[PDB]
Amino acid sequence: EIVMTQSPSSLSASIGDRVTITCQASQDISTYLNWYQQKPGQAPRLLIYGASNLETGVPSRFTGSGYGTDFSVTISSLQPEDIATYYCQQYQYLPYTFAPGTKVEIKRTVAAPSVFIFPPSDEQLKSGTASVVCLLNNFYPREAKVQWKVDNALQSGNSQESVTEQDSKDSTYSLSSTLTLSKADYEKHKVYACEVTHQGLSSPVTKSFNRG
Amino acid sequence: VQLVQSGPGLVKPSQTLALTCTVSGASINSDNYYWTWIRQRPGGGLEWIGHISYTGNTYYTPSLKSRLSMSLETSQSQFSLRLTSVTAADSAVYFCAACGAYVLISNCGWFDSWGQGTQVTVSSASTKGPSVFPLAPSSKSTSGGTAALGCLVKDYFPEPVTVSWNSGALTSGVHTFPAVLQSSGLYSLSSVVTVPSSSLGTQTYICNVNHKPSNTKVDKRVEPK
Amino acid sequence: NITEEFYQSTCSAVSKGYLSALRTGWYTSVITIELSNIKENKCDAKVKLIKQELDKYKNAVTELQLLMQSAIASGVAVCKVLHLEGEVNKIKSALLSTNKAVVSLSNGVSVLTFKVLDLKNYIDKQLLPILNSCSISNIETVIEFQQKNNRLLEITREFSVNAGVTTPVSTYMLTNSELLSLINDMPITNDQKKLMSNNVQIVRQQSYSIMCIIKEEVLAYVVQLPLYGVIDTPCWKLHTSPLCTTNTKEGSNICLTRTDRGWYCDNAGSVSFFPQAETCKVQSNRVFCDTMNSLTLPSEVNLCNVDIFNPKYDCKIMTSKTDVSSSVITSLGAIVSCYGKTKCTASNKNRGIIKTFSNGCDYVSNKGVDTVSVGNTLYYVNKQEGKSLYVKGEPIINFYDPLVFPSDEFDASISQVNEKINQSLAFI
Repeated sequence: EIVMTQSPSSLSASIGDRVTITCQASQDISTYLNWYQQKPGQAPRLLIYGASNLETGVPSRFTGSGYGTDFSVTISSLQPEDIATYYCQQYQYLPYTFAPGTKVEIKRTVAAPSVFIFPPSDEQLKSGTASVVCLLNNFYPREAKVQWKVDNALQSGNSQESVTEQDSKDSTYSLSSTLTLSKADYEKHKVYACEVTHQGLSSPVTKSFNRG
Repeated sequence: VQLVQSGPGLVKPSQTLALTCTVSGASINSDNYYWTWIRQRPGGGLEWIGHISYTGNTYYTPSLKSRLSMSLETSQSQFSLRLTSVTAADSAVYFCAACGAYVLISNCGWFDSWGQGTQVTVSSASTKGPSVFPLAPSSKSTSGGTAALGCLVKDYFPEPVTVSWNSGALTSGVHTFPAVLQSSGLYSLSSVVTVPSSSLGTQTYICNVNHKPSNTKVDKRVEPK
Repeated sequence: NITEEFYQSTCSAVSKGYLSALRTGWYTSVITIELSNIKENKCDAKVKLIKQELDKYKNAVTELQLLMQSAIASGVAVCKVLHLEGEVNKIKSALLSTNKAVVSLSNGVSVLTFKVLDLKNYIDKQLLPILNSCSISNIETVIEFQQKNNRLLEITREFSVNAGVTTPVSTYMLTNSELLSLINDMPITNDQKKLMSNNVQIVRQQSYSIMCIIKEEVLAYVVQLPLYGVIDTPCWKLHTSPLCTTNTKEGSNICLTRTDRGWYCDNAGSVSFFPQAETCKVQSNRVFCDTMNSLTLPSEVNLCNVDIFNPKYDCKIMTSKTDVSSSVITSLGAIVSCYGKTKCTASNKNRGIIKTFSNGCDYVSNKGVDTVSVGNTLYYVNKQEGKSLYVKGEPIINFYDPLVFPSDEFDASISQVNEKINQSLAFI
């Protein structure tokens, strides 16, 4: 089985930049290398077939190069519609093998997150559990930190985060942190807060509510 | 060529996985067409499973040869895949794909056609429909002109869940997050919309959840206070 | 330069002055045509013509694919190596930036490789960008593809009607310029390079094209070329004809004919004898032969021409009592074996009959002679320039007593005939 190396693992570049991903095969595979583009929730899309040939319907700014063991794909000017993962795949020898991939992020100026906190719905409280959700909306870069304070007591191990993929419209991210408690524990305390730390904030921001 | 996949999302362990792909735009027996199967493990790369030729010749990846089966059903214009003695290591999104060429002198390795994919989860757990709770907007979720709101899709199995807002009329500002696997066996995800705050009380916001693995469709109104 | 001697005593003639070119080995080159993969074809009089050529190209590929479902033992061995995985890829890499390259195969054989036609490059830069605007308004792009594809169609035809093995090697397999440069790069002496270049038509006749593999857009056939490891040694051709007695009473005559007629060439202190005709090709005074169909004889075999009863080599003859008339047309004349009542003459075009043969075995040179007639069979003589020598001598058939002559020996010799004569005389 043929091992495929893709470099780099992930990259970020400004809009309009020249982006180049290289691909290396364990042994010579002639011109039999393809390039695929896969966005979240969708099947892969063939970009380049036969090392260099451009698939019908792909923008002209995609260029393929190489022969044998070393190949590369190049985006002449990076665009918002290119935020995806890129794979190279060989087909000289069966079984066909893919590379691990290359994530592509768009670089932009630092944007501070809009922080919102939601208390549990009364409908959920009947079931026996209580979930508090804290939302960080439209920030860049991706790196952000959220921690919960139930009556000024740092919580640990009862919260789960989730991050969106980079929005192609404004190149930002969103995050959702969910603090899960039982109804009994939830009604013993009064103040619930999420403390957000981000590079776009001069000092940490806190959103909290009462009546818990 | 158009490809549409049919298959179950949940499969019990040590069973057999049955997927079919229905082809449109070219005969299953047309020249130099190789019907390929590819699977993508969660958070990972792609793995080529095998293909079956327009004549019926089959190549299976050496790893899964003992457990793989592929056949052609020309009358219904579809080809199938069978993986037996499945375990939790076989949970992935299974992709129907096709390679075709006018003149072919090499392996057919370019996949210009794909299906949408089937999310196959292999667990001894049972399917469960989600419980949907509203995330009501208030002063703590208003920042100037716009206010945020959403719904919480909690305690379902298995993936995936489809979330809509106002039957599809509301699409701008919508952010549905990737699901998270909770400490129990079940999943949970959140969907959030940003909305002009002046519109609360005058416009209806309803969260449309569709979970096909359990024939579940839930509508929940999201209202202030 | 070509001379000839006729020996009246044995009714035979030796033509000498020829120079050898003996094929002793084989050189194997791998000739490749780079093909291509065509993803799609979708689309106007000019473009319609292009699509007809594309169909001929696709059909040719399919035919060659279907096709892939001792003199050439070496070529076939090279074809077997090409089927191993990765092997074709090695060639593809060697010929990436050049058309000529030496490639060592996986079994250690170092073969010369030659890309004679690059159809891959032509379709992927010219045609492929155009087949996915459909508007091709100049005639010169059409012409080049028709020219380049026509060769592929004929190569495919040849392999298709020869079960993958062709001879002579056509100019479709290897053009004159391609062949000439292949010869130039061969591991041979300048004398060998010169001989092959001045006789390219003979080289083609002694070569094989062996269809090998179509895999990974490469069509490859092996062209197996002769190696002439023996050059400029003397060669001679022995012609023989029946020698009979001429008694009046029919059926009372006995006959003798020297066997082993054919070409002889000096080779490494011995003489190479090629018993089956057509294996030698004569151009001018150079004679090209193939050593697999020869015997190696002591050089004393030559004595049968000067002294057929010598005690050192047992000259081969056949015997019979069938005194029929015939002629053997030689390099520089004609032997006439005229018996019974046959009228045998030699004539010139304009002068007419110039020699009338008497009963016996006789000879006439090609100087002033155009045809020879024996009975109702007209023979045209070869008119090449060269001097002949008539060596007079008593026909040796007169030295045998007809009462003890063995007329039923086909494969025989003087000593065997002597032995049998001795046995019949003992019982008398």
